[PDB]
Amino acid sequence: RVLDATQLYLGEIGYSPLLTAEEEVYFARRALRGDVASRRRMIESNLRLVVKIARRYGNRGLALLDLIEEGNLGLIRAVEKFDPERGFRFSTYATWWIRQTIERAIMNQTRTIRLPIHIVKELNVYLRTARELSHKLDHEPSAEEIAEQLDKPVDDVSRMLRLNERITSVDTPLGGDSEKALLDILADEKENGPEDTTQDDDMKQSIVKWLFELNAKQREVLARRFGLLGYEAATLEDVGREIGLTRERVRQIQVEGLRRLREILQTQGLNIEALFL
Amino acid sequence: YSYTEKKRIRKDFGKRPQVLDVPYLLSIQLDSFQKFIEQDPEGQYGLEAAFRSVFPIQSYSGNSELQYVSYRLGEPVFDVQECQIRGVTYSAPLRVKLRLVIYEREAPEGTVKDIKEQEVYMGEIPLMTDNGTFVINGTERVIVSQLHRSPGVFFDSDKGKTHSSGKVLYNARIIPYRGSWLDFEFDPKDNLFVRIDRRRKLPATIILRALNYTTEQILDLFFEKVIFEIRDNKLQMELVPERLRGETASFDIEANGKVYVEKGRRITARHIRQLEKDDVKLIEVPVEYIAGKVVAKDYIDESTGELICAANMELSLDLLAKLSQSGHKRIETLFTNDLDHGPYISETLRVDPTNDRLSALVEIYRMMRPGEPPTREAAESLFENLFFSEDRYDLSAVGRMKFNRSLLREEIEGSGILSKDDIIDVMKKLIDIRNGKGEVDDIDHLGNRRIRSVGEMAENQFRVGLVRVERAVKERLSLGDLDTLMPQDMINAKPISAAVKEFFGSSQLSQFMDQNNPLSEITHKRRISALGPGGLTRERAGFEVRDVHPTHYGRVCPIETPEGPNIGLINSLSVYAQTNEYGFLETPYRKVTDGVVTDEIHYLSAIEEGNYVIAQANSNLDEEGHFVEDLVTCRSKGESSLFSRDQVDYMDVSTQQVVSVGASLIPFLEHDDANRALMGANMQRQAVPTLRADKPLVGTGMERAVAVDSGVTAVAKRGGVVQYVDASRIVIKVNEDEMYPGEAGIDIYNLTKYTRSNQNTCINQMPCVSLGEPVERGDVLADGPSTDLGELALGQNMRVAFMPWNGYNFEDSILVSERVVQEDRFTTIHIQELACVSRDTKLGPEEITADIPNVGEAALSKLDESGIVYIGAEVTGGDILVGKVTPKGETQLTPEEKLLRAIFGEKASDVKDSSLRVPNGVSGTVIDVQVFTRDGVEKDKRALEIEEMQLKQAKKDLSEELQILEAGLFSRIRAVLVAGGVEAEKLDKLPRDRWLELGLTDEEKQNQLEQLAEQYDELKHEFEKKLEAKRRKITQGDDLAPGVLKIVKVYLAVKRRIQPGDKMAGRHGNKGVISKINPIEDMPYDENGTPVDIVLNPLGVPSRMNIGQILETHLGMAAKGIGDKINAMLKQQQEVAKLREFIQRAYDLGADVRQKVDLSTFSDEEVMRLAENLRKGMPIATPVFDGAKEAEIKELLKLGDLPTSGQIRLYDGRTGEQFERPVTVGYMYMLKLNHLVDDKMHARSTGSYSLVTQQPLGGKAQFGGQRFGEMEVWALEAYGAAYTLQEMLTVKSDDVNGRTKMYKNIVDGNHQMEPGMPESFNVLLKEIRSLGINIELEDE
Amino acid sequence: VPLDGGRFATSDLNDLYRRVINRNNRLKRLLDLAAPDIIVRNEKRMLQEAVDALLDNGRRGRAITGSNKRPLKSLADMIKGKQGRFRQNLLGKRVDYSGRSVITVGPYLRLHQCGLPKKMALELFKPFIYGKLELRGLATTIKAAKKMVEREEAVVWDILDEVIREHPVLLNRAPTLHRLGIQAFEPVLIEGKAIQLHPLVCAAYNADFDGDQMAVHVPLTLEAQLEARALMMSTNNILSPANGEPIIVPS
Amino acid sequence: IETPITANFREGLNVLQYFISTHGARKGLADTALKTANSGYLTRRLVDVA
DNA sequence: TCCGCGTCAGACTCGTAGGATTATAGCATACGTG
DNA sequence: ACGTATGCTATAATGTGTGCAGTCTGACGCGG
Ligand SMILES: Nc1ccn([C@@H]2O[C@H](COP(=O)(O)OP(=O)(O)OP(=O)(O)O)[C@@H](O)[C@H]2O)c(=O)n1
Ligand SMILES: [Mg+2]
Ligand SMILES: [Mg+2]
Repeated sequence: RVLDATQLYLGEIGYSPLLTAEEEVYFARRALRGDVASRRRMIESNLRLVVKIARRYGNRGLALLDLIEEGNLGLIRAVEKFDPERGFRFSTYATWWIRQTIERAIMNQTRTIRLPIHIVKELNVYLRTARELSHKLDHEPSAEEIAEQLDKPVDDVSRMLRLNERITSVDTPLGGDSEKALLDILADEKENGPEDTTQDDDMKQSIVKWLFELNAKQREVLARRFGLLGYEAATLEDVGREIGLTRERVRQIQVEGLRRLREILQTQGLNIEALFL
Repeated sequence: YSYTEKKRIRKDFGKRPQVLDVPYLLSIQLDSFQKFIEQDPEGQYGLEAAFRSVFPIQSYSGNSELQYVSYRLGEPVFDVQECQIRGVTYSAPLRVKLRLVIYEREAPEGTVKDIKEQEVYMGEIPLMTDNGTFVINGTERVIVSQLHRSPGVFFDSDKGKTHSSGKVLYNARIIPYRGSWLDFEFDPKDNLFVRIDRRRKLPATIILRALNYTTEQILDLFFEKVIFEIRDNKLQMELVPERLRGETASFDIEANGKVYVEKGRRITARHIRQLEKDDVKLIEVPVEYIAGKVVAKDYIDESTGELICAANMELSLDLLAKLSQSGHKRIETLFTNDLDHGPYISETLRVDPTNDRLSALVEIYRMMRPGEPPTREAAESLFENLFFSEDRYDLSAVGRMKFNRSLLREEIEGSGILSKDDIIDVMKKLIDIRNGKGEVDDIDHLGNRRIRSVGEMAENQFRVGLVRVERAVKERLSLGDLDTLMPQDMINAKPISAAVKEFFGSSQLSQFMDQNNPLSEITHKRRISALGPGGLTRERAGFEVRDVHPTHYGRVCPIETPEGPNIGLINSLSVYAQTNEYGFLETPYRKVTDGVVTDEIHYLSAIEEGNYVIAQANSNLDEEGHFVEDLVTCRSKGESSLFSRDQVDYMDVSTQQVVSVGASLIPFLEHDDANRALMGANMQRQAVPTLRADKPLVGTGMERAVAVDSGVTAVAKRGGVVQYVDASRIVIKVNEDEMYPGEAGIDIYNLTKYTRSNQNTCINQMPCVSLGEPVERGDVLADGPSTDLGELALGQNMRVAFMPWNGYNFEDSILVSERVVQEDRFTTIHIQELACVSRDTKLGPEEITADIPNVGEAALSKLDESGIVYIGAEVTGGDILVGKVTPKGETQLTPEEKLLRAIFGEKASDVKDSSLRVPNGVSGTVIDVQVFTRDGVEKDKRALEIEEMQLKQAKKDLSEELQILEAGLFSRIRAVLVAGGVEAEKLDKLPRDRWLELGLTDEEKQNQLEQLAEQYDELKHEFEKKLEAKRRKITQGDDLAPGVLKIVKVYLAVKRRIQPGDKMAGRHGNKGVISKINPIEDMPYDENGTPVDIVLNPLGVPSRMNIGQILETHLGMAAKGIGDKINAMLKQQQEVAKLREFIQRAYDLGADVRQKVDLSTFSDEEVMRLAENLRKGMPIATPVFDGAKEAEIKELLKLGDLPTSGQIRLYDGRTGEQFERPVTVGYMYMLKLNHLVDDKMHARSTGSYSLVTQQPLGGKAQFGGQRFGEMEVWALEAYGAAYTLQEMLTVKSDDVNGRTKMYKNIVDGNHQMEPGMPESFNVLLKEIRSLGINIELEDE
Repeated sequence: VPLDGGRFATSDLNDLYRRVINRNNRLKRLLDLAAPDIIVRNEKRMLQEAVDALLDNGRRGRAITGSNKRPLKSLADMIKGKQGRFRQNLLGKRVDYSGRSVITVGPYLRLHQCGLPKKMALELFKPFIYGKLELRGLATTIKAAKKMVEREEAVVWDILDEVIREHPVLLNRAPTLHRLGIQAFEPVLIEGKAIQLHPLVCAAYNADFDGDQMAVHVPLTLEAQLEARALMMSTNNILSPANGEPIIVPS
Repeated sequence: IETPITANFREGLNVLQYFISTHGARKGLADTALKTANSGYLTRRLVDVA
């Protein structure tokens, strides 16, 4: 029989009212006053018109089935707000809706990184300006060549062209040979190998030994300021909250702790060795 | 002979004079693309075809239409020089003229209403170079010619679909160039079926009904007629004597007066002539004979008017009696035969559930569009659209040609659409083959495998651009306003541009040119593939395709194909092979006229090769006459045997036509196994050119042909004297005869100097000519990277000795002297290109300054203020080439870093570091740096210093152009002026700017002075706009990717030396790794003292069966022996006459040497320049199969005062005592393969980690550990080693806890197992849960 | 995740997910409108097409093709067959303390020995240098030891040389047919980018010195050092397990 | 092939003798690449059960 | 239960190489947070 | 006020199709 979701729906619309001028008015007049049956009919009837409008709006974002669904939603809003008393036809009024609802739904579900209409609307005019230029320049227009024709900012054009960049899939094969994808190459930003993990662990264990090698009143002031031992990273002035309660003596004692510690790094074998780092 | 040839002549051991000279090896690629751009006026080809095919396009209403007028190519925006550097396509503007014509609706056809006309751009097409390459995004790339099934008709049979029946089911299939497929196929019950697009199976009479054919007509077309007359009472029947042939007499066969055959007896050929000579026409028969016979046409009762019996119905006794009394005593029936004329359409109609034409178009429509209710038009439109519309269907020229000659037709050229005739004719020959006559075609025959080069493929992809525009034209025309809308508003230039760049990039045939060797370039351009789109697949590929087919002879090389899964599909073209005008291949053949082997040559197609008998090139000509021997070994019908003289029709032209270019360079191929020959030709393509191009002592002759045709060298367009020689360029003065009278006549050749290759190697062009040397037209002026005096120089020859050496040549392992390494002869060049990118991040823009945080003055020493390393600066891994800095965000300065940046200080600018530094390991010399900037943000100071040079160098270079062009232009006027008003010095008093002021008498030469005067001005005005183009393109800012602001590209110059791990080989597939570079003290040496260069293993020979290397060695030694004698006489400073006698005695030695070079013709000066190049060794040519034999080689060895054997008395270097017995020593031309160990070795302790699997990455490219696969795993399972495995599953791979924890434990010394459980499994749990499956880890 | 080139990249799952959510939310919208059933039917058929395409794309009908005319990789696909998690990202792994290089002959070596390049073993035994360095007191910390190694100073070679002695390394050749496809040796540092292998065990690997490469692996744990010396050592592996016959035989 | 190769590597093959040698050479090397997967797949099959 | 033909499952293991898309109007009040 | 989002336009128009079609041996699973 038929097992294609496409042809099944396309069959059921092929057995649905085809309304005349005065028929549309009769149903629409009752549809606004809520006849229930009437709203269902005008819709059922004009599903055929949605498909012919989605036959030119394809291969742009979603599939043909996806356009018909969102195109049907435009016909419904057209039925919610049609004027039967006006002598003008319905097929004319509904086309404005079905073309709009499709374009709009493509502008959202086409790009992975969601782009609102504002940035998109503008981008189109920049691209449609590129057409005119391209045909007469015979050269794909630059960010400048587009900015000179619109007399608009350079960064704007560039900023709008930076949002038009497409995205390749991580699982995409590499070079007419599905040997390795991009995931089998792309590194993990977050975790650096044990070498970098043990660097900080060993460097920060060496500091724990250097703070116990200093004075009791020199590590109690230096540590709690930087937030090394304490809970919050305070400043010269804020160390006064604890017991110091000083501004001059905190600054003399901070630097006194660091000067004795600079000699501890010159003797252990760092100083200028660990200065490049 | 020529001058460049006089410098060094190659001794040719050929004995089969070349009647056909080797062609330009790059014929296909250049001629193909030439067709594509070629604007043919009528005979549409390439673009002209694409437009006339699609256009004219008309609206969906049909009131408005767009019509193609004419197109053109503008000169390239950026030329090759520029394109290669910037990094954008070398393409030309496409300007096509369109015409928008609109009709009147109520009026008939008001064609003259608004004939709008304008010119429109759409897409820029990559042009082809003179080398047959396409410059795509600054890469010379090559498009490989495709090999696919030729359109038309084809008969096949699955030798046992159902081995249940084991019945050979025959099938036919119409393959178009564009359109739907049309197949016919039998079944176990011999019912003919038709499957359009190999969709549903439909009875084969349903398609005939669709072509309006009644049951009667169908039968009348296939089956013959058997006439039955019912005279009075006796039933009678027409007999063609040749019918009851090979059958049995089921009844008593008796005539006007005689019983011929008895019941149950076989009717033999005697009985058939017995009846045929008696002229028997009518025979009385029984009524039981018709029971079974099928009635042909319909038979209505004359009386009632009803069908007594419909057409195609098996008769019976009662039906026949019903027909006899109806009033029909003339019945027609089918001539059914289970052996010859088979009843198939008959039994098929009984299955066929259709009725008339209109109902036949229904099931055809219900097959392809199932579910849509059918109408009269929808069913008719579909079927008419399939194989019967000028739009959907197109067999093409080749399609109709093969289709016709497959049906043994009348026409070569006909219609693109299938006619009714065509279909039934195809069903007819399918049924012919089923009967017995007719043979099936096979796909492996090259008569069915057509070649499709680039130009035809560029045409195809250009059509899809036009097809995708067709959509936008029609829809915009109908609903859009007629007047306002202009034709370019409806055209889009992107769909064409995108569809063509799709081909010039993503396609499998468009791949990066393999240019690490002249042989690689020329053999990769002569590559032909069956893969990619519209071809085959490793997954789909069988064996019989791959297998060498006797059609390959002369057309395709038997020994040229990768040994990789793409083995039999990829193949190089043969030497003298060429494409048929239609598509198939064709090979040269010497015609034999009345026994006389005429020099007239005919390129026989793959089809006509089978027809004539073809003698081999082994056969002996009688010096203008015929075959010396009466019997000649020849070949035909794809088989080989001896034939007489008159029977021979054609002969192989040369002895090298069977093989390709790759194989034509292998000497003594004849003494080499095809398996090792293949590998040898495959590795010869991988031969990285050396520092100093060394000529091959043991060549074939094809050497020069390759080097020259490769387009890597610079050959003279016009002969004359080299006015100026230079490392960068060459200036040659043209002779009077060749020089044009209009222009000056001084050619300019700016030689390509050291720059990068696609494989990251050296490309140089050194002048092979001396200052002020007389050069002939078409002579090599500058040599390439792997060429020497025009001849190909891939690797280097050296004294080799075959013997074991303390296992340092174990399994083909190589033992090379340090003396080879001292001469730096196998030392190679590797120009590596690195880049530095300034991007625009979310935080802010990056720049390029010397200001880099956390750095030593030592790093910024080689940089300038701008932040780019100086030209000529040596660099090493860790040193920074180009200083870059990016913005630093919200960066969490960790407490331990805030304190460390507060102690030592240097509060690094809120600007991150990412300077381009030499990669860890690499070290060489910066030879140049190029800066690309967006047209905007202000530049670096070094970028201005480089602009200074480009400009002032271009101003000088153009000054030099107009200067030397002036001198050559007045040089003419000076000679013209003397003719007439003869005055020497008095004319040369005042300067040369007042020479156009002087004239001559009313004469042709007065018109000449006016030409040169106004052409001097033409160059004077041209010089300014030539300066404008240079100046602007230097000031011009280069378009970059979005986000990028500017880039700095660095060129290094790494010079890697040979070392253990380097892979080298001969050209006989003899591979090997260098194991040890032996000391000069330890190398074996002859009695005389000179040591050996390489020591090869003799056991890499018998098993290999590639004895060609040993002959290469023997001849190389003999050749060198002769050079050693000439070297000695030139050192001794002897005489011209003494060298002349010896060298004449050398060139003339072979049995019938092809070249007979007299030295009495050579002048004294020409002899000494020759001997000086012969001293390294007399270069010898051993044609592929017409090479030298032992008689010739051993005779040459006696001239060199070398041993007849080739084995020398060797002494061990380590010791000094002799080896127990002699060893073969000689000069073998070996190669340095691209597989160098510095580009291989890798190591890893801990590094990057994968993104989700959380195991390490892959490759030394990304610094990844070696993969331990399941096979590697089972190995440790077998051993029992459990931790060694668990260690390689967890801490070394995923286990995030384990890897870092174990690291800390190792530095502690405690190598302790600390497992957890790899991440990649934790992923697999959630991945199965995401599939809606409860997978939890159930505990103890 | 974003590329270095300002581009982004997404897995095909995200794309397949957006097909499911869009259609599911559109169904919520149409059930709000009380739309005719003919439309609701299409929406439900679509929703199922999307769900079925998310679980296993290429199965029920045509697999939903995406950008590069190729089919979207679904969920089931990452658990399916060779290219799945099992065979590719679990039973087989790329491994640390691993290096590979062109092999060449080692006719001077004994059976229990193999040439190992210095610069190779250098990087391979990186945490063992940092460890022996803190013991001698030459490095105070590990980033100090890191720089000592980087500068390739003379006295660091002698420490590297110390740890490697009495330390086995695994040498693998592809393909790994039988257990002998890996054998352990005592590394001998050699200046050169080539590995030097023992001629007699060449038979087990089927290693021809014509451009072969062999992967190196360092056994980290003491148990792995014992396992490598006890089970996987070349001397302890003579006869084939297939046939009680010596595979270690000259040629 | 009904007609084998008469010559050896010392005396040298003619043009066809080599053309003939190809047919056997390509098919022998085709079964080195393609037929290997069945044998290696057997190893895989055997292992899992054992 | 048996035969025919539809779908569905495999096809050895490690190393290297490089790139690019089309288009969704146009303008005026409605919804969310400093 | 700024960005996002929702809204409406009135000639008539009312059922899609597009695109690769020498794999192959072996094994079941629904009807017929
Ligand atoms: N496609 C390939 C090529 C090679 N190998 C491996 O490489 C080895 C050696 O291949 P090769 O050197 O070509 O074969 P040999 O038997 O050494 O023969 P030759 O004398 O031609 O070197 C094979 O046994 C095999 O382990 C492989 O597995 N798959
Ligand atoms: Mg090998
Ligand atoms: Mg080998």
